[PDB]
Amino acid sequence: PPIGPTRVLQPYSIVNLPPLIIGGAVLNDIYTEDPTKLPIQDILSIAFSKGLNAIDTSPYYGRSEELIGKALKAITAEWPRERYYICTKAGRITDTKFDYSREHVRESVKNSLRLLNTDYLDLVYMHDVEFVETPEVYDALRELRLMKEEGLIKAFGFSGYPVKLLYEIAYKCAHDYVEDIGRVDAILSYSHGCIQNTALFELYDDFINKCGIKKILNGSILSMSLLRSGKTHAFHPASVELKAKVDEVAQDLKKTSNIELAEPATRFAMKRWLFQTQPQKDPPLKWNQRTSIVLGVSTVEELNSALKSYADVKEKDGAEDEKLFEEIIKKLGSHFNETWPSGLYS
Amino acid sequence: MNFPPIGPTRVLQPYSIVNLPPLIIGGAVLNDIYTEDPTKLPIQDILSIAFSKGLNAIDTSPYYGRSEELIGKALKAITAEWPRERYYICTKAGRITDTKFDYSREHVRESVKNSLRLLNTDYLDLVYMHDVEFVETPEVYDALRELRLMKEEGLIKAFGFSGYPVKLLYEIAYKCAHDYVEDIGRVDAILSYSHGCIQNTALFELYDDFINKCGIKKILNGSILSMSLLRSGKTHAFHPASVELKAKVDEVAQDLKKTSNIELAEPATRFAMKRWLFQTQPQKDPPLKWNQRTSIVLGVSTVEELNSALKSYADVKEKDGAEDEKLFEEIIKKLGSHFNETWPSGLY
Amino acid sequence: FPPIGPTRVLQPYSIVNLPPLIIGGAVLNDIYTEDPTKLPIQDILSIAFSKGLNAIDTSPYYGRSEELIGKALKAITAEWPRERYYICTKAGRITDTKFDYSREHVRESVKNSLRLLNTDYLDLVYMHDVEFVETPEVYDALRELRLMKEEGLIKAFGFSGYPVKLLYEIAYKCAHDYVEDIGRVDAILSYSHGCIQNTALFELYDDFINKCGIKKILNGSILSMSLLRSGKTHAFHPASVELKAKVDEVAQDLKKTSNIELAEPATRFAMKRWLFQTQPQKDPPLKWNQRTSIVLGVSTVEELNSALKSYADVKEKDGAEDEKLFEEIIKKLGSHFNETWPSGLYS
Amino acid sequence: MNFPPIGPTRVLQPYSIVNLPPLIIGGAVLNDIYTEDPTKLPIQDILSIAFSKGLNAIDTSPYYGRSEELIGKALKAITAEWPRERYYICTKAGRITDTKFDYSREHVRESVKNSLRLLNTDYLDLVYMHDVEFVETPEVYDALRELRLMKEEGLIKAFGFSGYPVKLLYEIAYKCAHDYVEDIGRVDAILSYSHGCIQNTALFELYDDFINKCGIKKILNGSILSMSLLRFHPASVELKAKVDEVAQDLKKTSNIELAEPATRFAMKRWLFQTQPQKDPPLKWNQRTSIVLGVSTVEELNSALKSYADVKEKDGAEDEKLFEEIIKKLGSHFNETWPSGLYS
Repeated sequence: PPIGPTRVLQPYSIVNLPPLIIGGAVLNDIYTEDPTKLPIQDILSIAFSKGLNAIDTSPYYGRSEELIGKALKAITAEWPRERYYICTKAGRITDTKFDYSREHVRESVKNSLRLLNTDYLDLVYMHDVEFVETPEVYDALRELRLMKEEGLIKAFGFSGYPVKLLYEIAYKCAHDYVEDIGRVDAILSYSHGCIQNTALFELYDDFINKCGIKKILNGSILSMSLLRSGKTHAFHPASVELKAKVDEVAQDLKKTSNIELAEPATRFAMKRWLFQTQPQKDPPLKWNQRTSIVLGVSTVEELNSALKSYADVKEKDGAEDEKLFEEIIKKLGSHFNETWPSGLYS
Repeated sequence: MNFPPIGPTRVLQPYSIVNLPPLIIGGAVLNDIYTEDPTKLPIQDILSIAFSKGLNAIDTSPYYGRSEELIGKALKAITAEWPRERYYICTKAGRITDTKFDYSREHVRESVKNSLRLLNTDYLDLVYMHDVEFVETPEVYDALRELRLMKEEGLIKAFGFSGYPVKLLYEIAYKCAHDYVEDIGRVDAILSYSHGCIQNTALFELYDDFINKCGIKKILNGSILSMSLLRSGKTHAFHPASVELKAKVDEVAQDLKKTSNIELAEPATRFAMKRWLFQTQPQKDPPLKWNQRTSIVLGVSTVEELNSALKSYADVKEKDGAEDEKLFEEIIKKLGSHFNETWPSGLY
Repeated sequence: FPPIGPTRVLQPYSIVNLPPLIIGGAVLNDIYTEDPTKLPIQDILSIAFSKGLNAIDTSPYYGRSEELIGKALKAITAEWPRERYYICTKAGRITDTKFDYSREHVRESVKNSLRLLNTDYLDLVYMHDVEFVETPEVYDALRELRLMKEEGLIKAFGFSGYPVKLLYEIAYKCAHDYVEDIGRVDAILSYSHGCIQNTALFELYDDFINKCGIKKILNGSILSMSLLRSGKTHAFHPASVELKAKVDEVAQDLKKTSNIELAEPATRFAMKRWLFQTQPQKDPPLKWNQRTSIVLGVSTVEELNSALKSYADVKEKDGAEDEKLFEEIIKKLGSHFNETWPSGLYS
Repeated sequence: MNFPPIGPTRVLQPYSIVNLPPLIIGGAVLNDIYTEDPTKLPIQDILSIAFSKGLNAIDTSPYYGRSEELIGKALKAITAEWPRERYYICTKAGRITDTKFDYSREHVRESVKNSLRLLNTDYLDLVYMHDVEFVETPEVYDALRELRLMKEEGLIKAFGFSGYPVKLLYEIAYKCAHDYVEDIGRVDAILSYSHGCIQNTALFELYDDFINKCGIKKILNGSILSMSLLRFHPASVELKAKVDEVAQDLKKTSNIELAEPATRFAMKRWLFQTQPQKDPPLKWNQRTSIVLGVSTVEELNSALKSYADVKEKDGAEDEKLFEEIIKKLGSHFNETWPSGLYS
């Protein structure tokens, strides 16, 4: 079942990014090296046809931009540029390297425009803002704001892990820096909108109303594959005890119930974020268009599975779901809402 | 020279409608009410100084008589000194007279292209749907959809609407930001009037919900003297206020003109200026800091009134004002049951 | 998951080295080449081959299957030369109701198969669904396959179909009354009789091998044409309404009660009882009985991997909990366990 | 003087070693034992008539002394009337003397090459590993892997092994079909001897298991008179003495020659009764053959006459004589002797 329109709604608004956005990080070189995978142009074209007509990439994702850029040019006939959204980032070059100077932001965004084979991007985030001093974050945002007025980008924002730093940066943009920056169009938060950490859900009204944000994106709804049986996570930043409590709950759900943690943890992030951030009545729930979730889709399996949990959450009673949700959050008990360190911010 | 500029004498880059100056020249002084021979209103003089003093914004509407026509000429007459990129132009659409309202998307786009013609420019900074309480709300949303279009093409930089009942303004603004987020979205600005003065403060209390809940970028407060009702002067022209409130106000006018030799228009102006442009955000101590999300559209008809306005503004931003609060309260007590009294308007 | 077995054709040659899992080629048809989620045929064949599934089963009855697989095989000649894998196909069924077991047509059909599959020899040819023709015609068609085997056009011959007792009659007759002219068939393909809903094949295994002298037996439709599945996924299945209902009642029971998909324990039950428990075993790792194989479709890597996973589990995990579960499914099935449906002309 | 052929006088198509005829000419007679001067034996005359009566098969071994060469000379002599295609040739490998065996993979290949040379042909229908009980069982399986390849190569059409202890033969064949199904597979035929005869019937009670459990296609029964004891024998002295006592009274109390019931019993019980039977005429089970020892053309016609009596003549009075002979045979019935390394 298609989640939404397969075209960019007019009049244009970055609020119209679809409820599910392709996590374009997955389309890297390990992808083009796996004999099992479809050509990127095919996974992109199927996803688009189901209402996932938007991708999130970054220069930090290696050959993603070029690959996605490569694949985009081939589907021009069925999928011209005006049919989809393109989201990209600047500022994180490597796992350790950061340059937020204004010249680079223009360049990196310029480099992205050539690879993605477009003369405009829908959304550019400054990537992972907790890794730099905060005055450098504002000046970078001043650059993106000028790019937006130039018509090179339609919207600008930033991302990062610690959700209160995000609030402080967004707040100041809309207040103390309202001349130079103004409200940012969108923020991307991750691993704070999931069954083990809901701190994004509690801050949603403060982001929309007090920071004037137009659109909030929730990433890592499985917390970098932590909310998943079988230790799908290798070098997760979470503490050992968090990683072991999640492990515990996952096997205890595969053993007594044959339940894979990822499906109730997916439906929970889907339901609380995309629908319940606004008053609901009874199924069928109404999507809150100020929200989207970014998730990888590297197979048609992964895609129809996301499509099914979205449809399940949107259209089914889910009283049983709520009872399952309480138990998981209960079982995690102590480590619910536990965070880890990221960057220079405590 | 005289007074120093209250702000920049240019449109800040990057462009943002919130950079509309704290005070805006209001074009309704040129109407068929408020004078005859408005061709003899010194608009090209007020315009020349006000721009130099950082009031580089004008606000008008085709409803205000020959206003648009006469601003456009005065604007042309000053081009080499004040090129169009140096100031902001706000106009409106949808009201022809006082009983004939046309909110069709066809009339709106014709109205705007005609505004463009009379004001010698290819683009307008901000356009409102005019006095939304007279039209059925479904029409109001349909008219904002066309302004939303005009903004996306680049014919206008910003869009919004105006009207007397503030609670109806909130309902519409809210609907644009939630139910009609796809095809309308948050409006950039609203113009409220006779709700931000010494006789009616209801607008100040709604400030945070307008900005926060409805996502408005900029709120504009007009008729801070309530279409000259708050003038000590005397009785007033086509004013819908009841006899009582008229009779109460001008009683406080002819009171204030016996007891401390003071004209009601002075403290009323200072009152609106302070409560709206500054105290809508936290304020330590003077110098007070302007909340750039606010503006006042001023009824100025002679250069003397313009400089007087620059006066009351500097005094509110720098003075102590503890003595001003005293007189504010006495005015409001003398209003009493007539404080916050409204009159009907439109269909709402 | 790494390969089920060798990725070559063992020497000396023997039809009993057909791998434990064999690609069912029916689904490699039009509705495949058109599907955008589907890989190209040449790849899914290459991927399955490299995991030890280096055998394809197909049939002129399967539409364009033979042509499409035949092209796909030409494409991967460099990494997968003809000698690296097995080709099995069939003959004698042309449409869903038109059969032709005539010796002349049997030879036409096989020579067509070789053309379509870009090879000069086929590993195995069956006569398709023997129950639809008068038995005498079966043996005359088998004589022709025995001749094509003699002539080296095929490495092995046999027949396929649904009533397992008729399959036994036929194979026994070839090894006895017609020993001079036919002799033991190499192989038979049985289907819907080697699954959790019908084990009749499992019980006749030793008679087929010992009394009839068959060297290799194939079990297909281990989910009974997607009947052993929660999805009510069967197309136009011939099973009675009572059995269909009883199967789906169980399918929804296992979903509600234990969040179990019937097809997983059903697939594990088929693979363990057939590929392993047809010969003595000890504790895991279980030893595959090379006289057996299963024909399963694998049109996606997900299906391939799922298949590979169920094989690895049955082969190396304890399966004590499996056995308790298998018994629950079987008693839940009740009187519908081992129920058949009519097919062809046979009693 | 004639009697019809006992069966086809060509090689049936499709080819199958199950079509080895019910009686096969045993070339062990051309041995250095069993007659002095092998050149005397009228092998050309014996073969000429045998092929015409449908005994279109001969069995030999390098171990049989000059058997192969003289059989090879004789067959080249009749290649006009009998070309290679109309008859079957079987032979053996691995046994060189009464004590020397070479089951080495490379010798097995040399012996077959020599066999093909002597017998003047490019292929052989069947090759046996000879008398397996004398070599360590691992060596047997390796030699059969060689024969399995020579079969794939087309040098031979079928392969098996031979020997005395029948339960060892079951042991090897069962393993070839199960443990070693990948590089050997089921063997085509085995040849047993001295266990399918009036003094020993062990072969008859294993027939079903050889065919059904080992998947063997064809089983041959040799020395139905058990190396002419019933007419350097490894038989115990007591065993031969007891057979004489049974032969003496037979040659006196009824004036019957023990070899003639012993021969008909071996034919009936093996070529016919190994499948269900009823009223004559009897139906030869094609999974069986007997390898005869015939040294004159008379002997050949006598055996062919025995075949027809068992196949037709009632034989109620055959059964009575059979079961009296096993009665008279006493405790020695089913007795065996030692052979090689087995047990």
